[PDB]
Amino acid sequence: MKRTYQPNNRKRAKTHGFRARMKTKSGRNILARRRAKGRHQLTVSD
Amino acid sequence: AKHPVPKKKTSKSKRDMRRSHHALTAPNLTECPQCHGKKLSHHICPNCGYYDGRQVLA
Amino acid sequence: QYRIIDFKRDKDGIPGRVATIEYDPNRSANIALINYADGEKRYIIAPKNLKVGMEIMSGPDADIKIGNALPLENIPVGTLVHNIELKPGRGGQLVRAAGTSAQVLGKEGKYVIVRLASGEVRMILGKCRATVGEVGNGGRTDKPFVKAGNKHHKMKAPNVRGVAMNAVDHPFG
RNA sequence: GAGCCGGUAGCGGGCGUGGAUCCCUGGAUGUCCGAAUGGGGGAACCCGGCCGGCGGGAACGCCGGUCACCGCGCUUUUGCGCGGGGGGAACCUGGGGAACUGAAACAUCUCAGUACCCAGAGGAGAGGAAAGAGAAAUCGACUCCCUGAGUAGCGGCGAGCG
RNA sequence: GUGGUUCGUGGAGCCAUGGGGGAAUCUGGGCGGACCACCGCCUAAGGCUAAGUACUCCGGGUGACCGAUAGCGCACCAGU
RNA sequence: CGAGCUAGCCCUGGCCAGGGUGAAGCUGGGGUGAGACCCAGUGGAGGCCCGAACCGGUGGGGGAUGCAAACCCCUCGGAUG
RNA sequence: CGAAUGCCGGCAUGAGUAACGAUAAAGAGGGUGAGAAUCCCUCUCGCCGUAAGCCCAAGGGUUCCUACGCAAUGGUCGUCAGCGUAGGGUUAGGCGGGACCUAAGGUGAAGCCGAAAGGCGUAGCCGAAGGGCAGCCGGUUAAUAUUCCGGCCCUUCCCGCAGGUGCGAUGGGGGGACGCUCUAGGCUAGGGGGACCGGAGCCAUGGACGAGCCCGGCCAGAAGCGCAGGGUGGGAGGUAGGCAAAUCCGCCUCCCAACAAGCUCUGCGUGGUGGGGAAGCCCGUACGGGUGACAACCCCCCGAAGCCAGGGAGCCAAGAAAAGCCUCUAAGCACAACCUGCGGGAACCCGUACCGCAAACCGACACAGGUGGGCGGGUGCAAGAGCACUCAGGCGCGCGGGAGAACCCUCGCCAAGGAACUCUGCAAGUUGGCCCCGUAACUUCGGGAGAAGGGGUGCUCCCUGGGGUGAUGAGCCCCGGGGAGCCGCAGUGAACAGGCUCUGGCGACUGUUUACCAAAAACACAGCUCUCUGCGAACUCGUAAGAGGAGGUAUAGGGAGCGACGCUUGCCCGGUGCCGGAAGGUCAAGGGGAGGGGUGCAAGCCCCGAACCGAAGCCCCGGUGAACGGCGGCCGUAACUAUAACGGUCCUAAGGUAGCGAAAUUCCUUGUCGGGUAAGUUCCGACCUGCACGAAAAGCGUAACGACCGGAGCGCUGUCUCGGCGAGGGACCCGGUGAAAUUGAACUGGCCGUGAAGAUGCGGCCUACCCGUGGCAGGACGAAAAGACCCCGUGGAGCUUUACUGCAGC
RNA sequence: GCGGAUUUAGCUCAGUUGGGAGAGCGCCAGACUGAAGAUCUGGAGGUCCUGUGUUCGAUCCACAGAAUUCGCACCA
Repeated sequence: MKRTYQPNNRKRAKTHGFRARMKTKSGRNILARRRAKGRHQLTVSD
Repeated sequence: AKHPVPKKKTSKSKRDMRRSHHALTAPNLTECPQCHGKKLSHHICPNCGYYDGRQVLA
Repeated sequence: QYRIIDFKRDKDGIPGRVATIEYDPNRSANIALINYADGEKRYIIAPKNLKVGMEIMSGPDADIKIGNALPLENIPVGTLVHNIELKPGRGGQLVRAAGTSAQVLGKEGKYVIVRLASGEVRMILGKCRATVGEVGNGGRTDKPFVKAGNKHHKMKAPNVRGVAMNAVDHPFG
């Protein structure tokens, strides 16, 4: 029933990810956003 | 698709009555044949083995 | 196979013998691999005729030897050309497939008259160039596309139409 | 100033009045990522030159150290030696810069130069000694409070703004 | 042809500019809101300038502030 | 903020058990110049036929606080494009 | 603070009724436990088996073993776990990723354009089970293994010396490289029969000890080597000289230009090992086997959908970028460079355990969903991963006993009739395999054909033919063949397998598409038509830059109504878009002077400024329809009766042409005739007063084709005259487990009436004991959802034109 | 039942001071012909729908009421 969640390492890591996030304005942005804003870790960390 | 699901709470009281008709009755039991103890009317037991025949153990 | 090759000779004197029939899959153009003096070759412009029998070229000089080229300068009035070079050497400037090509239908000053294949008439400039004769498109039209859609086969855009879509949709539609 | 091996109480073993635990400041280390900048890259991982000890190399041969991105001047020479950047809750200024909503509609308009996004300086930036003010021939940085005025007035002179 | 300004194109200026014209260096040149005469005012078209107001990550105090469904949502192996 | 939804477009591999039909082709035989063109043999093209993996999901049947937020059953189409 | 279908949190409801997650089944014996249907061994039996197989990977990620242990998870248990605690378990120069190569695509010093963040982007980098690349089989623990052991085969890099030679870039060359469909040659997989060899034992039973049952009779290897193809050609010179630099290779010429020699996979092999099952004396004789006979190790068979091989053939829509190899600079060797030998040395970074057509992967659960590759064992079947049964290996679905009622589910049965049920033959039956016999109207002659219509088959004996079988001589296979015969209701025995027919509508047709309703006459289309474009094109994104277009170039690219083909597309540009005209009117900014005006002592200094000139536009003149679009009215007449042959007109742009007509465009209508039927408002055929068809949004037709839709007939059958009976599933009783919405509350009758007007609880009256479970639906205006049909709020969002205003681009 | 417009000499049509009315076609006489027809000559002919009403007077102006033809008509 092809849900949507099938995790494709290659991909998930790929399409998102530290690096990626830095890569752009937005990315970095909300990146610090959280950083400070609440702790946590981050995408790829996951 | 709940066409009909109770319409009113059920009355504590009555509810319980419903339950009411329901009565527990301990198994009729009778004392042994000779393994002298009380037993399940009609049967050998971890007391007996008899009846008229030594079939059982312990 | 998914590639191009030539479209403008400009190192002349070099014998160009019509190598061979490599009728070609990429721009309605059959072409021949051309074999030049030095061994240096060129999958070159179809121009119908000039048989397998390698045999011509073109150049500074002339040799209205059908097929072959030169400026419109070195060019006979009443001649069918293609290799249609508009501005002073921008490769060929027209008639690809385009059987009927352009006609030196009169030329004046550093400007020469082209009956413009595509369907009109006007001029190019001086030493500009062109090669004449035929294209080589064999009617290169019709053909059936019977039970299936040759199109789709086309690999070439089953970019299918629409225009009546139940919509709001696309650019002048 | 005399107890301590942190929140774990426990075990097993120990340090100290020949000023211990700990309070302070000023120290060396400071793995790998993150401006990351030596190179690559799904960070935190995998790749390169010299010095480096010489290392087992038991009758056989290393890590460690180190080291170089790029925009910046310019002593240009062959360019050597400087500054940058990456942050930051909210504050500042400049770049850019909106609908709802009010006008009981809604095109002016108001919401506002508001929200937001941006670049950037700071610890505060803003700004800041006059082609000003105003007119009593009078005043003299720039800013910020009160006051001036909700006046002078802007305006489908309508909401409101001021 | 736009901006700021209280100015919503207006009797409507000052400064700032987009695009074309393209001055004068002290009897120069703007200015006082159309403009004109006289007066009054300033001297542009470069730069620096601590302090007087803002702000709260952090430290302190204090509260007719709170009491765990109220206080920051989180008083403690919570932005987990 | 999202094409590991999905529809698309690019690049690059994998895949279609069986079986049927039988054109262009060429081989030879056919009264005429040659030839048309016939016939026969060979031949093995088709988004071609029958049918499964594969792909799909009308038609009836079940389910309806379901195995499940679309499924199970009978049935049905494509099946070298 | 009842009180906001309130938020938070407890807590009761139905309710001990509903459910246990696929009707692929269980039962017995013993074992262990505190206690076991639910754990362990064991013997009956059922289910897979093309999978319920094992495997590669993806994903998850310690879930794995081993000793412990069960509180919750495990929809019952539970001494069992993929539960808990703890210990322990995954090693590679040659497996794989990298340490190499590049297209897409991303990055990207330089370069290009932005208001700033940015864009785009060379080359170089990144970027793959696409390229590339040096071994395999036995063994061996609780666990890992192509990595541990061992046997056997290698690889690169280094020092040396030996023999060797213009070595020496990567720049050059060739070079690695390719579609699809098909098919010759030859070879292990793999499978098959051997009574042929080895062994552990049987027969029981009527019988057979005998070509009898039964187990197997390989797997791996340096090279040497004959089955075997696999990829090239040789030398000289010229080299107007290129591939920017010269020998390469490219191009011309004269000579060997073969079944030649050259260089990369299969057999033999075999070195030599391993294994090898059945053992098997210690030893558990049993959670059986870990560990010793000894194995036999032979022949003929059949043969691949990818193995050689980059085949070979045919075809169009005509099949990727960087190692290695030769050619060479810079260069440096050139008694020390490359190639080649042998000997010593050296060889890393991350990866495995188990799951893994799945309770360990996505679905929030051990949810009959899905999820990419590898032969997929055999017997029967014309062939085949289809079918029925099984092999190896897997499983018994995680709740079990027990009755057998309605009534739902799934499934089998019928006599006689045999759609009439009904909207509808919906469904479900008929039919269903291969061979022969036969084959209709129509035809775009291919095909409608499987059409339709018959008859066939089972095993035995008898004689005859043939293709692989090294001649051919146990050995295999396609095949008849004809003859005689046997037995059953039955002889594709069961399992997998079309009902046809006639006819009409539309659309051609195969398609695609509305994920969880609708595959359709809808879009797609092969095809046709007007058509805009000359390239730095026309249009589409873009703030410039740019990319797109197209490395396309008018047989081309973009707009587009129709959508094979056949026949044919007619009448009107007066409005309109548009194509063209551009002389004339008009009109923005602009240019340009009369004038007026304020202040001015005066020069001067500021506006207003208009005759005249001045842009697209629009007006007007034309063209223009496969461009929007439009294509009349009633009075009369032969018509013994009716439009009409003709005729009177009034308005427009002309005022339906050819085919067709009650169609799905005809409400009056079941229009009237016809046929079909016992009757037919559906059909199908004609008429045609066509409420309101018409050629291009085609029109009339059209074979084939359609999960399309309607209209007929033979076949068949419980659809239907009602059916009735039966089989397996819940329901019901048992024990274990033990939700859920709606709900003020409640010990809640019928009546006739009544109230807001369709009343259990108001009135008068009549039955009426207290409780419950299996049931049947009627009422409790039942549940579910603060109507989506409505109207209302100077509510919202999509789209439309000659609505307003504007912005874009022209 | 609602709307718009129309009812004139036999037929199709025209007029907004309203002031006092034909256009073409039909019909009888005159020709032209041997004849008829087409064709020149003359003519004859109207409640401007029924009834009202405002009006000096209006069929051309108004109000009902006949027939005309046209539009209309949905929501579930």
